[PDB]
Amino acid sequence: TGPDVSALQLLSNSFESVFDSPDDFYSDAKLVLSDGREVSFHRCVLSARSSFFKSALAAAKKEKDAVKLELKEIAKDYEVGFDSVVTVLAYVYSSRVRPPPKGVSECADENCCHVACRPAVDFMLEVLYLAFIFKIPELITLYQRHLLDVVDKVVIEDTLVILKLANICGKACMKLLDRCKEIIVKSNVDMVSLEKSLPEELVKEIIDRRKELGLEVPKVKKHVSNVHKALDSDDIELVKLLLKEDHTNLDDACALHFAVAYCNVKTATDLLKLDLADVNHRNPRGYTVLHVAAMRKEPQLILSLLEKGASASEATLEGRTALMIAKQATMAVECNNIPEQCKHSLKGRLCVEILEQEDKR
Amino acid sequence: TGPDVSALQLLSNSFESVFDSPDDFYSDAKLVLSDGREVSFHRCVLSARSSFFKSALAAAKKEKNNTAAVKLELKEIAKDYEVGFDSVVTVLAYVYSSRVRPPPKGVSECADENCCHVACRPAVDFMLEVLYLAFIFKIPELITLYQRHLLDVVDKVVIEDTLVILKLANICGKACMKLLDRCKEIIVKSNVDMVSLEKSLPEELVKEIIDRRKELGLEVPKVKKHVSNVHKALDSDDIELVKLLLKEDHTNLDDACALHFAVAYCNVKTATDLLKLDLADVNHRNPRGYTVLHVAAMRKEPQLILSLLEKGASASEATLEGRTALMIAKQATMAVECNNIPEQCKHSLKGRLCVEILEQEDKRE
Ligand SMILES: [Cl-]
Ligand SMILES: [Cl-]
Ligand SMILES: [Cl-]
Ligand SMILES: [Cl-]
Ligand SMILES: [Cl-]
Ligand SMILES: [Zn+2]
Ligand SMILES: [Zn+2]
Repeated sequence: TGPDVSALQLLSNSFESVFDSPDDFYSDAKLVLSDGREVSFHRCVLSARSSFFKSALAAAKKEKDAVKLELKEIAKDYEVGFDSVVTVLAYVYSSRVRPPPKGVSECADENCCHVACRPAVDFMLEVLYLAFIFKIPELITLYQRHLLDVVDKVVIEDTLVILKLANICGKACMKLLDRCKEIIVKSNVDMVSLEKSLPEELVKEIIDRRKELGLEVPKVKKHVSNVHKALDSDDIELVKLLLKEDHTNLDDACALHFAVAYCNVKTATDLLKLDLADVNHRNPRGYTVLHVAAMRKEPQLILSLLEKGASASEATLEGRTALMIAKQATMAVECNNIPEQCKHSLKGRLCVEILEQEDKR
Repeated sequence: TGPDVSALQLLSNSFESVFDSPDDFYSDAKLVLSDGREVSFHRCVLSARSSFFKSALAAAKKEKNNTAAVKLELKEIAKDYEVGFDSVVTVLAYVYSSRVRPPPKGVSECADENCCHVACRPAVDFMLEVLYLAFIFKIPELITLYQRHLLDVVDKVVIEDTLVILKLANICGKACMKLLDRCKEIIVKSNVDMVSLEKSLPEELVKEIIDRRKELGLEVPKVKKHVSNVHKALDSDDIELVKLLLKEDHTNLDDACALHFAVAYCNVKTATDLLKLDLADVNHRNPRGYTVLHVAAMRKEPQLILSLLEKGASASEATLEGRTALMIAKQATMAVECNNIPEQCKHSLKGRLCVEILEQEDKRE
């Protein structure tokens, strides 16, 4: 006849119990991440559920090598976390989508619903990349559906990273890739943002589609490009010599935004120590220098900007202030009950505390 | 809100493909049967699904390391009921994919083309083997499933097979209370001889059945003393003692069903000699309602059938349920034993021989 659900759920529960304690059920392989942590797993289960692991295990058994697999070697184009791998392996074992622990897929804004904020998008990106590398089509489709449902609410700067990973996944994520391309074309993303966030192929494709649809594709000023290249090389004296000609201004070139977004901390610091640019100036996307400083999560940049008269009460076109951006850019792990817990870099927490201080000031 | 059926079905399909090709997915253990065949299985799957396998593998890993070096002897951990290979395959398929797999036709099927193979002996034997495997492996879902399978059928099974079903139900402990109680009720309701109970069931089971038969008002006749002497002389294979007991004129082989006893439970040569004495009616019917030819067909020994026919055995007689000796020999033998493929794991061919002898005798009406 058809399917018997009771036996299927019993099988799923037994295999999930196997995954929960793999050492009590004769685990014979280990998957080591790029950080240093490792997860124990069994060769048969993952050789059956995924073709990638079957091929990798058949290749590893040919050298007569307890088998360890470096995740940083097989999947090389995206640094995946630990909880994403745990979720993917839980689905591999029990056919059940295990939810992530609180904090990983959640930001530091208690007002944020954690649906479209950056930590959740990053977790979904990691899980989708893992499902693509492991060649699990159901997980691929499910998480592509998730990102397609949420992408209309995520900010454009994160949609750029979503488009990047969608192109990384090739033809397996056609829907998400085309949707992100359409969203980026319809929006007013700077050419510098596209150049520094996307490979040359994507930039050329988006520019061709923008010029084909008759959209606004303005060229870059040559002298402004010279100032940008001078800033990218950390040559402040070159910026001084370029400004001596008075052909360009740091406000019309958004040199502060560029230095805060992409350049080094010391380069932006030395550029600010000259005082030849409006600190509260905006950009074609509507962000001020403090907003980009919040997006970068560098405490010294925010501090030096506040010591220069940066107004922190100004909002973006979407209604987000610098504190909101800083909270929604950091995950909740870095701001909760003060345990050790990997720690990562407490730079985002420092930025959040700086901006919360400036709030009540 | 609800279980995901597609993901669970894909999981079951993947693990069924694992079971169908264990060596392709790094099998690390081998279950060897009593005959000598091997089934390659993985330790993790059976340690998860079966608590028995987990407890056994935790102790087996104490001693033991090269290439697929873990072996489990089924003849030792079972050691209470000889289990075939197809039933083990079915149980392992349910362990891996959580779905029941029907055995190849012939294991649970008899050689009678008119039989529906619902209650014949091969089907009952396969059900009992799978039930015993589920009991030993500690799987309650399979236990209940096959208990219900046997319970729905037991009312249409011949009582002599109900004896074996009750034996297994007693073996399987309290995990088959319904089956055991129903089988005990069926046995005490019928008029099964005390000798058959003694030779087919343990002492405590026979004592319980006799106690309930006595307390329920049903008659339990006293075992005739001299008949017991004849039965004991036949069981020890002393035809001279049987001759001495018959020389006292106090006994009669027909009144004791000595031919039935010798054909059912004694050796071939003892029954042959007792038949050569020519001191008993060959077509005599026992209290159960069977003739000596029916008992010979149940025993599946061709020499006894030939010696019976050469002595005057009528093959056209039927039992209480309407079965002739040919139909009994058909429904008692597996269908694979009479197939057009003798190299399919050779088995005793005495059943096919008896069936064909009775078919040839039936052709000369
Ligand atoms: Cl809250
Ligand atoms: Cl809000
Ligand atoms: Cl929200
Ligand atoms: Cl962001
Ligand atoms: Cl059997
Ligand atoms: Zn959030
Ligand atoms: Zn049958």
